[PDB]
Amino acid sequence: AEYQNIFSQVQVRGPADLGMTEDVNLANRSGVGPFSTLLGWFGNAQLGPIYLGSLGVLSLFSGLMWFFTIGIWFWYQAGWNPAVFLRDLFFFSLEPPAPEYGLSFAAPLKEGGLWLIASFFMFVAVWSWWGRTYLRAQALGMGKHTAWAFLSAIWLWMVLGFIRPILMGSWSEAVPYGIFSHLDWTNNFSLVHGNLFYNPFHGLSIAFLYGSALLFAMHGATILAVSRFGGERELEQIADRGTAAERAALFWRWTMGFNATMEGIHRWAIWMAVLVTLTGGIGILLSGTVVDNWYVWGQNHGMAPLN
Amino acid sequence: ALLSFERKYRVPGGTLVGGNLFDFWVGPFYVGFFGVATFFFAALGIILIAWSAVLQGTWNPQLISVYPPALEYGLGGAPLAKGGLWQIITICATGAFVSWALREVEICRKLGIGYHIPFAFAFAILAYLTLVLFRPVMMGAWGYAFPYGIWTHLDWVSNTGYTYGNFHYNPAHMIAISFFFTNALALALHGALVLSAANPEKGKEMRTPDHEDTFFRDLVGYSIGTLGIHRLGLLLSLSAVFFSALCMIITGTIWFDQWVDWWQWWVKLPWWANIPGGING
Amino acid sequence: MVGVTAFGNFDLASLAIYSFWIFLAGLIYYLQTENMREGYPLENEDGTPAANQGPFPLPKPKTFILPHGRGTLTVPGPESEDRPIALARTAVSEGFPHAPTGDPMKDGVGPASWVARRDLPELDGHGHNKIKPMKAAAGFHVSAGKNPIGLPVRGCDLEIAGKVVDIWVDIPEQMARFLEVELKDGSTRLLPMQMVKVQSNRVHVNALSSDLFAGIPTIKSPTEVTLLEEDKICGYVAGGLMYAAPKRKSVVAAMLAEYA
Ligand code: BCL
Ligand code: BCL
Ligand code: BCL
Ligand SMILES: CC[C@H]1c2cc3[nH]c4c(c3C)C(=O)[C@H](C(=O)OC)c4c3nc(cc4[nH]c(cc(n2)[C@@H]1C)c(C(C)=O)c4C)[C@@H](C)[C@@H]3CCC(=O)OC/C=C(\C)CCC[C@H](C)CCC[C@H](C)CCCC(C)C
Ligand SMILES: CC[C@H]1c2cc3[nH]c4c(c3C)C(=O)[C@H](C(=O)OC)c4c3nc(cc4[nH]c(cc(n2)[C@@H]1C)c(C(C)=O)c4C)[C@@H](C)[C@@H]3CCC(=O)OC/C=C(\C)CCC[C@H](C)CCC[C@H](C)CCCC(C)C
Ligand SMILES: COC(C)(C)C/C=C/C(C)=C/C=C/C(C)=C/C=C/C(C)=C/C=C\C=C(C)\C=C\C=C(/C)CC/C=C(\C)CCC=C(C)C
Ligand SMILES: CCCCCCCCCCCC[N+](C)(C)[O-]
Ligand SMILES: CCCCCCCCCCCC[N+](C)(C)[O-]
Ligand SMILES: CCCCCCCCCCCC[N+](C)(C)[O-]
Ligand SMILES: CCCCCCCCCCCC[N+](C)(C)[O-]
Ligand SMILES: CCCCCCCCCCCC[N+](C)(C)[O-]
Ligand SMILES: CCCCCCCCCCCC[N+](C)(C)[O-]
Ligand SMILES: [Fe+3]
Repeated sequence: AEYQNIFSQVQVRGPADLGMTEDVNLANRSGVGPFSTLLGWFGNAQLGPIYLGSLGVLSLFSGLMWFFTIGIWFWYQAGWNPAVFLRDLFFFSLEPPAPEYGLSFAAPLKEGGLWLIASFFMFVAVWSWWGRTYLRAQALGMGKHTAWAFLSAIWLWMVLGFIRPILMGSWSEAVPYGIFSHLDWTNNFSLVHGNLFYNPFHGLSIAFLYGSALLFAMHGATILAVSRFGGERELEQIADRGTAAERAALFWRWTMGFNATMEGIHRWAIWMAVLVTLTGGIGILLSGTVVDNWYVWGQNHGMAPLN
Repeated sequence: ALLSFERKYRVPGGTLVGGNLFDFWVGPFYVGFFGVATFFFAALGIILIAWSAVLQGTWNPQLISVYPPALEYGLGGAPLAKGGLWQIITICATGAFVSWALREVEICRKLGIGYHIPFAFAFAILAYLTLVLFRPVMMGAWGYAFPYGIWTHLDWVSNTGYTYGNFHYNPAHMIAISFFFTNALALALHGALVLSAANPEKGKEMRTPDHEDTFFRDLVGYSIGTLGIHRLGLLLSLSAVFFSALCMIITGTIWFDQWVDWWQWWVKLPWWANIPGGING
Repeated sequence: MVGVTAFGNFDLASLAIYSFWIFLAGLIYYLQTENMREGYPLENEDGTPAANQGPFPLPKPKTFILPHGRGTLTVPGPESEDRPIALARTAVSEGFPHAPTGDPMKDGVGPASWVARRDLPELDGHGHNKIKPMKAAAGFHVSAGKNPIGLPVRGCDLEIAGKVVDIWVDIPEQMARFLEVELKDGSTRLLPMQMVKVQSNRVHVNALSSDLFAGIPTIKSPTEVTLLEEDKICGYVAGGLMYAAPKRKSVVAAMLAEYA
């Protein structure tokens, strides 16, 4: 059997890597974490350092508060009983205000108010985390592609929890915090809008979700296949094309008639992934606000403009 | 026409069948024995689909739909207009996909690269076969397979899913989904990271993999590294599909009731089954 | 009893999807032309511009600023191999293979190919050589797995070709990249890590028979390797899979099969 480069055969370690400085405030970086030999079979062995800073602390605090607001409500539903907590863990749910409260913050803590609080903390955690993806790239002199890609995930999240509820006129439209209950919410959303698979933006979102597994399987396999020529050193292959980048391009040219470059494959990548949630957010934003029933819509805009 | 760097790679050799008989290209496409086999299978398949369209009485691509034999046929043959075309088309599809993977293998051997790509593709083919072959065989009828139609195959997923209640409750489905979502996340981050390094702020020099590691350590306290990320993308996408095939092969065979009820096993553990309070007491 | 949508706002959604397909056609055009920054214009087999370039035009050039005074890269730009290609036509028309005119391993063609990359080492973010023999990498040591240093190295003919004398490591990524193997004459070669199997008693190299080790391209300085030298080394080693097949399939067939 030939070696396949799925796991490393030999690990090496050197002095802890404190990373590039550039314009980073080094006062806000932790020390390095431990080294994990386990992780080192597959990826890097080193943990940390991590960048703390004020936004970081804010984001973590806010995120933990979201998590604890849900978890505290769960304990309450468990009657403070640890065994009931674990038994029914997936069944508890922190639900939004009932329709009657509309968009007001007037609902009682136990009947929506607590959901609003948890949501508020989630809003701050996510947006401040977004700031952090921008700021960490900026400090290093890098492009802002991560922040732009993250914004696409944020779009579906905002649509689900904030924009669609506001446009529908009530917090009751939003998603509950629970394992099984968010799943029931999803099933129900589709039933009530006449079957989401008639929503063209849902079918697109799924083409991109599958395409995104198709594409990462293609790319990850290609890079490993040419790692014997240093193919995973992608930045240098971009600056100075090597036999790795040529054999990768020609595998695909010979297979399917066209190919990418070492840089441009990463653009197919970024867009295949971001379009999942871009088209997704649109498809659900339209659901209920402008289209009540996708089956009915499809009977009028799919068979009727075939004219 | 050739890429500018292409000629030096177009040497003889690497074929698995036929020696040099099919060792050539058509424009950019390599042929090989398996290029001929793919062409044959794909052509026959498409012709039979066109014939099924005629028997169905439509040429609209949004209406054409080829169905497997009704359940009464079990695992036997069926008349062509009644499931037989589906069966032949399925054999053609399978021949075409497997030929495609083996043509990829010939291309790997000519290029002196690893076999990771057709290995990965073979996962997709195994998911396809789970649905049209492995699962119907285990359940005792071709009629449990999906039909070949753009919208009809979606009716099949809806109908199949709803047979077991909210299919969300299938635990192998939950895992498959987590791998799909996690794969898309990682593909976004990978694309974004390489691009953000290769295309830095205006007038700055290209960043290095040192900066890519630094960015991820700053951000979340860990960077998997440039080899690791491609290992990961491959693992996440193959795992997603492995758990997809698993989630279906167990459905209608070892588990055939409402998936939500499967979870009672956890709720009903002796040491807490009877404690009151919570959702299930 | 309030709702102002029925008369023509399911139009919106129709508008949205129509817009999306237009956007997507534009995106695919952008992506495909981005991916024509290397290898284009297409060429005939004799290196002249092909008549049919396809429906996509070359993108406007972009320039990468390289670190450490390495200059810039502008693409698309003039393409040339910048090396002799020792292959000849085997047919009178386009689309057939090109036969090596010499020894394809020595000539660097087919799966033994290399690219005329810059004859300088890749550098890390601090401007130091990315890859170094571990003996010269301060603080670096094997941290897990069998340490290959000192093991005999076996080729696909099952003969010993030399002994591992060091590991070349990627300093910023903390990974093993090559093994340095000392040959019978006392000189060394580099072997890509992806092309060796570290075993308890040996390192096995399926790609090369033992007699082909001396032909591995040598590096000009013993403590660094340039991007050009890595391409030549990796291309040659991978080329053995096709071109040493006579010396592999002869052995791993006389090794098994004995019963009848
Ligand atoms: C995977 C689990 C289910 C599945 C459930 C879903 C659901 C749910 C949806 C789809 C949708 C898609 N599915 Mg399906 N479908 C399955 C089986 C398949 C198979 C197969 C096994 O052979 C095929 C070819 C398709 C293909 C199709 C496309 C029509 C559409 C977009 C897919 C995509 O971009 O993927 C990603 C891959 C790429 C981006 C590469 C591009 C390949 C595509 C475009 C191939 C089209 C081929 C098609 C027209 C077949 C004609 C073949 C010719 C006769 C030769 N499905 C099984 C039964 N599929 C979506 C849709 O919009 O349907 C109306 C959708 O919402
Ligand atoms: C019965 C169920 C219904 C159905 C109803 C729904 C509904 C409802 C929705 C989808 C949506 C989607 N459906 Mg559907 N779906 C159906 C059947 C299918 C089938 C199938 C049958 O094979 C498939 C493949 C899909 C696939 C898809 C995806 C393409 C899409 C979600 C994209 C995504 O990445 O979301 C995952 C990504 C996110 C949710 C973004 C996350 C954002 C960030 C900000 C998260 C923050 C996390 C942080 C605060 C906490 C983390 C803690 C950490 C540990 C630190 N559906 C049927 C018809 N589907 C979604 C969509 O877009 O629809 C158009 C959606 O709203
Ligand atoms: C109401 C419907 C039910 C549903 C019931 C089902 C059912 C039923 C199924 C799934 C399956 C899937 N569901 Mg579900 N599920 C639902 C809700 C969802 C939601 C959601 C957010 O709500 C999500 C994310 C998912 C996601 C999942 C995935 C795990 C899985 C589909 C991917 C896959 O199998 O790929 C695997 C990939 C393939 C099969 C593609 C193989 C194609 C290859 C070999 C070649 C084709 C190429 C050729 C024809 C190209 C033409 C040439 C051109 C030039 C391009 N489901 C709801 C609750 N789900 C399916 C599954 O697991 O299947 C195994 C499945 O059968
Ligand atoms: C655009 C397509 C896909 C996508 C993209 C995407 N997501 C993104 C990014 C992008 C590019 C970001 O850069 C950002 C990121 O930083 O990723 C690493 C992110 C992200 N996507 C995430 C989740 C996520 N994304 C989703 C998926 C998707 N994201 C889409 C498929 C999903 C799904 C599918 O439901 C999930 C759940 C996060 C991992 C991260 C956003 C992080 C965030 O906003 O954090 C706010 C909250 C906190 C800071 C803390 C939360 C509370 C925790 C329970 C506590 C953990 C802290 C603890 C103290 C540490 C424990 C360790 C100790 C032992 C030391
Ligand atoms: C395993 C991880 C993911 C994956 C990986 C993967 N797919 C792969 C590969 C890999 C690595 C390739 O090497 C190979 C490729 O060349 O990619 C460009 C491929 C490929 N994946 C493809 C499609 C595809 N992959 C899918 C998904 C996935 N592929 C997984 C999620 C899907 C989904 C999710 O629905 C589709 C649609 C092709 C683009 C390509 C294989 C092309 C091929 O086999 O061509 C030979 C055959 C033909 C040209 C046509 C055959 C025609 C048939 C005889 C008749 C059609 C019958 C069909 C069943 C009807 C379907 C009707 C539908 C409406 C249901
Ligand atoms: C061991 O016990 C302890 C207590 C210590 C810890 C355990 C706690 C546990 C068990 C926590 C459980 C967490 C779970 C199960 C959470 C599950 C979350 C899920 C599945 C969420 C799914 C969807 C979320 C969405 C779409 C939410 C979107 C939210 C927004 C978009 C924010 C919108 C903001 C609003 C409405 C507030 C308005 C405020 C203003 C004015 C900005
Ligand atoms: C995928 C997210 C993983 C979380 C990795 C958290 C690592 C943080 C290490 C910082 C701790 C260093 N230390 C011990 C000096 O404080
Ligand atoms: C990075 C861009 C790649 C583009 C891939 C496009 C796949 C299109 C799939 C067709 C979906 C049809 N439908 C029914 C949803 O409207
Ligand atoms: C949604 C995608 C549907 C598949 C479209 C087929 C594209 C294949 C690429 C064509 C082959 C390239 N070339 C040079 C021969 O034209
Ligand atoms: C067996 C499935 C039916 C195959 C039909 C051929 C696929 C063509 C793709 C549909 C094109 C629809 N469009 C854009 C013309 O409206
Ligand atoms: C950070 C990538 C690690 C993979 C984790 C992805 C989430 C899937 C969680 C389900 C795990 C189920 N499994 C494979 C342990 O059985
Ligand atoms: C979603 C898949 C869409 C990809 C197909 C579009 C590009 C294929 C055409 C490339 C043409 C190759 N050529 C002639 C320029 O060398
Ligand atoms: Fe990559």
